Amino acid sequence: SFLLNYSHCGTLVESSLNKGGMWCVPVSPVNLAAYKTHNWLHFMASTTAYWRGTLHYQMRVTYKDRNAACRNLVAFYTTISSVMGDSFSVDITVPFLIPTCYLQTIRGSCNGCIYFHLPTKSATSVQLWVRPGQDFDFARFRLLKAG
Amino acid sequence: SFLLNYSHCGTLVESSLNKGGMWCVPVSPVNLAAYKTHNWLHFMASTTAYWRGTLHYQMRVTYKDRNAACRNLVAFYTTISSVMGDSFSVDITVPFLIPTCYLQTIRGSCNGCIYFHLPTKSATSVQLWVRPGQDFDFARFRLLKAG
Amino acid sequence: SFLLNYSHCGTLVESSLNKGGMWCVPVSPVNLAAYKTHNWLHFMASTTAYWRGTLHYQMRVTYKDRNAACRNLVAFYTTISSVMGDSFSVDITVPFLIPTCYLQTIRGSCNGCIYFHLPTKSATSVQLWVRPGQDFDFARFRLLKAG
Amino acid sequence: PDFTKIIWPTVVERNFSNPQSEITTTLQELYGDTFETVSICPPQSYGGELLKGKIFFSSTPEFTREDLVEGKILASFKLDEVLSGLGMGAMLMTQIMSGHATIRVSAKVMLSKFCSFALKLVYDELMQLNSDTTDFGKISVLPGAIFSTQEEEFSFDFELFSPGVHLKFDNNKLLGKVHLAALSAPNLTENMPESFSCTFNFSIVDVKTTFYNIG
Amino acid sequence: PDFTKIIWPTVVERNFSNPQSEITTTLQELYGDTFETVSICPPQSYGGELLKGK
Amino acid sequence: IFFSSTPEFTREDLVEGKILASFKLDEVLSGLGMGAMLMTQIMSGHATIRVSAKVMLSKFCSFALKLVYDELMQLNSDTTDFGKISVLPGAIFSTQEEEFSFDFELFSPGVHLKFDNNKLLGKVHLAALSAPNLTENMPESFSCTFNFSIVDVKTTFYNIG
Amino acid sequence: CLSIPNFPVHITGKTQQLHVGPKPSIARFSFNPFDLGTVFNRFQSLCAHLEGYSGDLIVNWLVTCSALTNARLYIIPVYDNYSFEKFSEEKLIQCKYEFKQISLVRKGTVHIPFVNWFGSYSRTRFPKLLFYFPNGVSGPSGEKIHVTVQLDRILNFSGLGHRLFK
Amino acid sequence: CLSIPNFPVHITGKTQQLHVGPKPSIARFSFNPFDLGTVFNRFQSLCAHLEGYSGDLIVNWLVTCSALTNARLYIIPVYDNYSFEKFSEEKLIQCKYEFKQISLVRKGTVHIPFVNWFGSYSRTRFPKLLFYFPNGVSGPSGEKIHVTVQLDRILNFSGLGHRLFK
Amino acid sequence: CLSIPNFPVHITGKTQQLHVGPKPSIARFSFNPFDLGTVFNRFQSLCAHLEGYSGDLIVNWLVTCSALTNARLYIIPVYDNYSFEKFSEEKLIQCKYEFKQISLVRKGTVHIPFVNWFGSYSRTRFPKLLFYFPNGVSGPSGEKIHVTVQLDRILNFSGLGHRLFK
Repeated sequence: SFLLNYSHCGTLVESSLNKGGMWCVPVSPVNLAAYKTHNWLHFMASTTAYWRGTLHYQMRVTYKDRNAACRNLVAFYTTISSVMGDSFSVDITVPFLIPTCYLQTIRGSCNGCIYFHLPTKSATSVQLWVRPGQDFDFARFRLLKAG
Repeated sequence: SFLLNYSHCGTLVESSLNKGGMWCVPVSPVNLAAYKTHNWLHFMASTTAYWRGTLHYQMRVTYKDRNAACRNLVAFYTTISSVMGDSFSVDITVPFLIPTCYLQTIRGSCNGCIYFHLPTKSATSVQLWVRPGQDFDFARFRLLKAG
Repeated sequence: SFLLNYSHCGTLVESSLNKGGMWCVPVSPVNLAAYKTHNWLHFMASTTAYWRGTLHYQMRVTYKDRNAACRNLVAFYTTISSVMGDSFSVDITVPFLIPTCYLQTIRGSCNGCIYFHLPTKSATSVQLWVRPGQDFDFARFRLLKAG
Repeated sequence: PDFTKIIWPTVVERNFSNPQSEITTTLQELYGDTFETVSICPPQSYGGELLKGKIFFSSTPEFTREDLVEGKILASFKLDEVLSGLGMGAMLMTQIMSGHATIRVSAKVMLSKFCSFALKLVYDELMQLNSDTTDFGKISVLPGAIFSTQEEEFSFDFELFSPGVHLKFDNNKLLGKVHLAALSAPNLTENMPESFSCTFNFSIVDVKTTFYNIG
Repeated sequence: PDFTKIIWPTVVERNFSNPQSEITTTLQELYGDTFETVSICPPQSYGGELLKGK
Repeated sequence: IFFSSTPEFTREDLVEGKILASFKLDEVLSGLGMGAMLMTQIMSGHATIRVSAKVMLSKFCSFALKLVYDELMQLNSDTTDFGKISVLPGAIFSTQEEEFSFDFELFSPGVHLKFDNNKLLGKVHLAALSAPNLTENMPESFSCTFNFSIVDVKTTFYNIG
Repeated sequence: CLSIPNFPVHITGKTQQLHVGPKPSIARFSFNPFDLGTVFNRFQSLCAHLEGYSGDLIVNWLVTCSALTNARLYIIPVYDNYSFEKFSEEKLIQCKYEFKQISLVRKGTVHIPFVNWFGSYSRTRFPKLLFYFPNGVSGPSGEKIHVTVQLDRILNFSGLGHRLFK
Repeated sequence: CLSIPNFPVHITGKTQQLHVGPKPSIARFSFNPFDLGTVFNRFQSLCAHLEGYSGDLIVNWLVTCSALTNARLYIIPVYDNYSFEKFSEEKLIQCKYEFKQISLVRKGTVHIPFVNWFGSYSRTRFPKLLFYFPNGVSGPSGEKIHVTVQLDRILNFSGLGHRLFK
Repeated sequence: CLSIPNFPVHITGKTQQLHVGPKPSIARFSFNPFDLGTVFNRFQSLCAHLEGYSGDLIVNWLVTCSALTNARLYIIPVYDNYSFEKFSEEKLIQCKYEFKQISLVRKGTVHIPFVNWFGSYSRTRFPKLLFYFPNGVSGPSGEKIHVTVQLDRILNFSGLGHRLFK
């Protein structure tokens, strides 16, 4: 929990952007979207076997113009409940809600899933940033290639 | 740390303004962009040999109209992590994250670098203001011409 | 310091309004712009010989439409440092920064000067309101005509 | 010792430590270092601190019967003249170039037992009333007091105000203006004297000298 | 004494201190200053305070 | 102290007997300083007055000077006599290592001394007894300080406007 | 509400003449610092924005006459803005008012405690001080006595309100 | 306002010549650290944005002459920016000023307490130290004595204001 | 800065050969956990984002030789990233370094206190441990002794900075 600020987790590809909207993201320090290590949180998750802790997600949206920000963004969570942000971002803190002690990172599962209601028209980009919280823990070692 | 408010560090030239965007700024009390003393912080840095302390940067953007403020501004830092502001400004506090005691001001290096994601269209001006923090220090003397 | 709220100091004339922008205002309880008593602060300043204390200024801007509020307003001070507001107003508190005890009101000088960066296009009105602070003082008497 | 050394921001740099100085080629009694403190000392045999409590100025002007309308200024005194006159009290005061002075002023009119009128003794501090003023709008509001000129002799103290911490006296023509103002016509007007005589005594209540004149 | 003198904002200015007044041309018993306080006194032999209870 | 002057005299005036500096006591007591103006207010009374002289010299030159009190004003400043200098009340002193002072009482024929309009209060002089020590490649002028002090004053009548 | 323990104002009222004669005379002095003249007094320079104030008044009063002039003086407060043309001396002696002979006591200070039904003084609510000479004034052949008062200060000042600066 | 107990500045003034002669001589040293030269001194590097400061000055003064040179020296403060062409030695001895013979004492340290009518020093308000030789200087045949001062430090420093960086 | 009292890393350095011979030999072991290889070590998995760290190193050192092999061993720290090709044994005995005979003591633990001029270790600033055999190694006819070290742990760990994830 020594990473400075929000590190970049994932950018939504510029094809599924304006097409309707729903965006499933697993609550995990791993880049599970790739079933490659992207930033420091992904690096710490790939070099460990187990993890528990709170994750602070934040979705940042960019529109063509200010008029396209027709509503404030919402974010749903499950293991349907939602949180409402402002018209240009939405924060969501996800505590460890699995009744176990640790969850495996990679080859040795998710703390839930966030569902971001994507914009429907005249949006430019949708990015997701993640903060490792404060009561975080990576309790093992695991070999990761340096190539 | 007795300067009243944010002093003007740098205005982005009106040619690299709308052309895409990225804006690298070294975290230093010196006007390192010029490799001339501009304000009081630059003056104190040029008349000293060494410096350490926190710097509070703030980027102010001006658009053609309010519609052009299509997103809220972000600011990245390194020695990639970012902070998110509002649609017309972004603050970023940079503590002394070099593990040394002091850094040289001029001829006797940077505390990192900020990367400001510039607007991409219909912007008018981008200025950067700096505040010398509170735990600041300039621990030497250095001769500076008065011409 | 018993005046209820912000009292009206000065309206910008509707000729120098859209023409570029810069607006110099002396930090004084006197209507020094007229080199006539306008409100209660001006009245107390004209019926006294000396003054010291903090002044809370606030500039209120009115545009043709909301789109014309293309940036947030800034206010500079000197005896260049600035403060940044929102897109429709800007507050600036000016403490007594002259190293004397009192300043003369009228015929028996300014605590500095504010420089308001005026809008550049499609603005309707620019007004300036002043609040006499809390540690204020008018330490003399002075005759003022009641005509 | 590592980067977690706490830094105390001080303005004293160690690029110049204790500057020792030692006598080499001669005797000390022939080469001495003096350490003094240049403070301001008022002189011994004179200086405004002798006038403290005592009179330093006195005038006796006059005013006619026809000037006893309501509001008319009868006598005036510029404090920059009262403090720079030709008497011995003033010449001891013009030597003080800057400092503080609280000044007492007293007025006294000589009358019969027949006539008696009231007078206001005002301290116009910003010198906003020339001697040719019959306003009474200005007289009624100026700091001062009313007194009867037949059975009484009225005095009051006032402090000279400075915008700064001390008050520069040298070339200062803005020290105030004392006036004697008429509030009403005399008691009896027939077969009466056509002029009066008023005595003014300016005293020093307190004086401090923060700088003294030396030639 | 410098600009860091703390200022206590008071409404009493020292442009008019203790106004002394002294009798000159006559005797005091012929010229007296009275200090009174004009308060309201109900009369002695009547006034609603006699009807109190009645 | 109530009076102080700093007159000058040239090298060529350092012959034997020449008067270098003069001071009329009726002028020293009626000058323009604050010490004098407090003294011109005394119209009659007694005054014993101290006078001190001091010449600034190098370590090369050194000459002797007499400081005389001509009480009846019998020596104008253009006197090179030395017959009069040698006998007047006063003392000799060396002007390089020393600073010489003495007291004198103002004499009145009556019991007190009328000061008002009294141009006969005395005359103090500084007289040269000899040529300088060295005369070649030397300053062409000197500077002497005179400090008149009050040893004692009594006022038997004071001036009132 | 702002509170001022001592508030000096040094406002002097208009000096009022009285010709000698046997007719009963009254000199009225209203004490309304909100009343404006040619110049703004110390009260208005600092507390004219107020709607109404409260506090005890101190008034220096002065009667200038000859040395051969006799009169009895009744200094009478008038609160709640009542108008009295004539006074009943029976009523004044029943209220234990004491008259003073101006040939013996012709200078004084009057403390006026705060008394108003509404709860404060204002532009329209103010105390009055009436100098009532029941036997007139007996003076030497054409004398006029002059009665002059000065509102010295206000003790235990309290004020409320915020008027519009007209 | 920022407060600095001890603030070393090590600013040396211009060394001033004095030819030998009998004429009364004065060497003026203004102590105005806001005064700019070719290089910015330690005072300006940290407190040039200020409008005015306050504090006691410590000055090292030095008179370089021969061993056969005589003079009396009066070190005189001048506050509130007054100009003195001539001094009255009567006035100096009445104020108990003590002169020093430069053949015996020609080095020293002068403490200058804060004295200004306005309340602070500034670009226009500064103290002056006048080295007054009443009898001139008596030296060996063409000597020039040199008077040199150095503003050592500022004790009990306090400063206010915020100027514009021109 | 994050602080870790005990931080185990179990990083083993490359084992270094030494042929037997009379020539003076040196085996250099840099201790730079920021140095990357095929796999990220325990140090990098948790503190690779840092710009620099601080703390005492604990190193397990091991010399594998025969039972008939003689050598004198000087374990020498090298801070501030200096390069020594040859050592002056006079200088080592003057600094009270003690050599160990590998036929009697060929296993050990070296505590390396934090010593760096800059204030921290980094990618470019790291300590070195030099195993200096002044008389070479005397072994049985073609022996090679192997020197192997393992960075065991870091005591009193402290780290600052935030690098970019490349």
